Amino acid sequence: AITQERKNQLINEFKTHESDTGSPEVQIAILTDSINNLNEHLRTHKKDHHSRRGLLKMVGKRRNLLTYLRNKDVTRYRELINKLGLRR
Amino acid sequence: MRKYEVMYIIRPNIDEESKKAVIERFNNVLTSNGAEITGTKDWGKRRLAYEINDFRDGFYQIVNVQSDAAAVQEFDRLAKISDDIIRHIVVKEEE
Amino acid sequence: VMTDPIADMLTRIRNANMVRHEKLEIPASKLKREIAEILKREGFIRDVEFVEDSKQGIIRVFLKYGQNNERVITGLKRISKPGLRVYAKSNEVPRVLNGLGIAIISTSQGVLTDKEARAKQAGGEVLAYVW
Amino acid sequence: RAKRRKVCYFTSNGITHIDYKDVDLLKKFVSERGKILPRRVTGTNAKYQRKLTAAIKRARQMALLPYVSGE
Amino acid sequence: AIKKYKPTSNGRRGMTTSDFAEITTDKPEKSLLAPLHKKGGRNNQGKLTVRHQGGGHKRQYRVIDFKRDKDGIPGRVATVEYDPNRSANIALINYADGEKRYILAPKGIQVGTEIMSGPEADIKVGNALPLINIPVGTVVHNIELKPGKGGQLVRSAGTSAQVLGKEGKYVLVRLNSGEVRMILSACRASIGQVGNEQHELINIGKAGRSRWKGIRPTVRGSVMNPNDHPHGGGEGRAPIGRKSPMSPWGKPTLGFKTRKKKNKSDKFIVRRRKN
RNA sequence: GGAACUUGAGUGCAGAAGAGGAGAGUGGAAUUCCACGUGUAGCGGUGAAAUGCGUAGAGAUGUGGAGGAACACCAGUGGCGAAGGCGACUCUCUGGUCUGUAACUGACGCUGAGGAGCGAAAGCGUGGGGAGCGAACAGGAUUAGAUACCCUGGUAGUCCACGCCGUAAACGAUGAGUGCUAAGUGUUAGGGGGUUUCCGCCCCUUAGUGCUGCAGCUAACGCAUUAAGCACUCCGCCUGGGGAGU
Repeated sequence: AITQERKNQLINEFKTHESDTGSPEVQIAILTDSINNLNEHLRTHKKDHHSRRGLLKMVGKRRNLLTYLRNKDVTRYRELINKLGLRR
Repeated sequence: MRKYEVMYIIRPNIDEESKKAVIERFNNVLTSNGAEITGTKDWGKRRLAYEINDFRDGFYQIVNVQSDAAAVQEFDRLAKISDDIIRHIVVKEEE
Repeated sequence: VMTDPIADMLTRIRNANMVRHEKLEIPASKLKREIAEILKREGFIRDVEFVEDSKQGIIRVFLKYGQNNERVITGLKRISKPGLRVYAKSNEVPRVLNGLGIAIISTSQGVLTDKEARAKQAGGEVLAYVW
Repeated sequence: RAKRRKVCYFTSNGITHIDYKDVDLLKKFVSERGKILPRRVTGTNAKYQRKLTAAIKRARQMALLPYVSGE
Repeated sequence: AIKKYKPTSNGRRGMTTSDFAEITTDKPEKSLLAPLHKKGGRNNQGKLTVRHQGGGHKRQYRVIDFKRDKDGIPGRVATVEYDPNRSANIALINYADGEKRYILAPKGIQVGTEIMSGPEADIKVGNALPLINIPVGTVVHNIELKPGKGGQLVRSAGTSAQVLGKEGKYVLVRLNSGEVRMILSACRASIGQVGNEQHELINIGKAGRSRWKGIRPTVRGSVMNPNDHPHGGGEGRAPIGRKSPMSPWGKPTLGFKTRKKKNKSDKFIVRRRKN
């Protein structure tokens, strides 16, 4: 969906703060989970062109956010992409 | 998991014992699917504005269950195999 | 998308002249308040007063109006624009609308009128012309 | 200007109905022609009328109401 | 799937072969192997009743009980194997008895799935239950004409059949190409159309693969000498001037019915020739 | 370049609806065909007719069966979607939009050649389907001629599955983003309040969308908080007609 409990688990693991609801960390994390589920959804049906373009938009989002994260703190960025295993 | 309301028709002409057989069967399937009971009612015999296969009237029956989410997918074909049942529909509960 | 607050304030004051409302609000910046002070010196506008609220803003500007109707300014334009840099040597600066008009030219000494700029002999970016 | 005759009479004693389990009120919605009444008479907002539309379609799936009859 | 070959040679230009994805094990069980001497199409008298047969690759029969006479005993699909004898793939199935019998394989079957041969068995694919218990309109394969005789109907790959409805005697069935017969209600049948539907799409692509089939070449009739064929003679590509296109045997072939007008099966033919 | 801020923007919490996308199942009415019952000389079609169907019993009517396609009425300058476009119902997975106190991130934004994807209808390739409709075509009429408009038929196509093709008056003939600029009268979904338990009335505030109109713009027609108004940012495009989108 993803289910609400998985979100509550996914957020707390990556927060830099006790109440860090925002942050590029948690944002790129939740968006990553959405990218994974939507990607598997694309794998289930190749005819989903709207889900595909929406996935492209979300890829634009992840690319912009990770780009700015590269623009800010490279250490947190490399630690994060190493934590996720994403980005080339 | 989510709530589900389900209606189905059993044959008006069926013997009460055979009706007990198909109802215990539908219940055994419904519990085999993990669909926990929430509530139920018996509309029973009612006249029809139009016949389905041929019958001029039918026995409505309904159930309300907390369940998957996966179970209805198996429940449908098993609701199709029986000649004794006429129709069945599973609507999500979001009043 | 809010590409330039100053040109935005200029379309604010021009539209304000078009609608003849007594006053209008603009977001704060020292760059804005300085040139607004320059207009306050030129007297085309009656008064300007800032009102603090977190964080930036909000200046309130009061348009001046003539005793015998007529718009106080017959024209206003920002020759400077993003995607087209402009520069002006101190002797090269035009005297727009001859003696009536005044340039608004930001310099190293700060924003200056074309007369004061000619006196200081200081060149700089030409922010806008008002006449 | 402005008021509609026989407007609503539903929100006044609603709401959240039915979604389709009832048969009496749906018997009220049906016309002699067997079709759902127009908003000009029913008085409902378009969203309520459309949720009512899908609801009555569900009722037709339940065969609780006629699909077509005499006029 | 179909693996297209790159035209490395003239025989590669069109040849295609099936994916063989269904196949699991390289070799058949030894217990059910049977000999297949190639008659070559000759009569026991030694004369060739059938033209252009034999010369093909050697083949070895796998025992297959289409009859499925046992019932009430659950089975399991252990393996699937290639069948040279026919287009349909074979899928081995292990009975709970420990008995093993190769069986015709409908598409979409999975390894290890349970299969009951009894009347009480589920509609689920691979099961075979009597027509009386079959719901109307479900696809059925390997239909027997009479019980205990085996299912001569719908054995080839990709073929299917459907029930139009049923009486006590007899159940209706849609045979392939739309023909219909009142098959006996007591008679057994197996739900689910046969797999390997892609076999029709396969392209041989060369004369050499045909030799392995082995489909021997057939001479065109006009080319043949007039004594040998009715359309023979003439001075080079003789026109089919003679009335009514003909087989080398005297019966006409184009549009001429070969049916016996009087037959025991004629009563069963509710429908014929839909084209 | 360093250090900060939340208003741009994103995320979250609490809600809101939508013919949004794809998959699977299901629905009833009607057209058509078949089978039988009923009953008899017309039926059908046009401006008029004729081709056509029908005593081998049609048309009509009653009943049953088969198959395909489309979703009436609800339906509403309604809604969703980037456009193209999406209108029966159910379920499965899933994209996007809007509102509201307000938590967090603290400019992380906009546009965008090349490039990539989607992209009506028609068409092409392969395998199925084909009830009706229907290019080509056949026949009958119309006319001086009728390779048409009309009628009776009817193939490809229209339908599905896997691909290609990437053209449309693909229009709002108005690129995308943002700020500001009299108003009015409806609707589409939200939010707050001023009496009332509620019903319901009134006022305000967001976004979608219809019309009328102030300023302003205009070759004129008209546009007009959905500018074609006043400004900003970026991309696409125009330079007389024919020859030639050759």
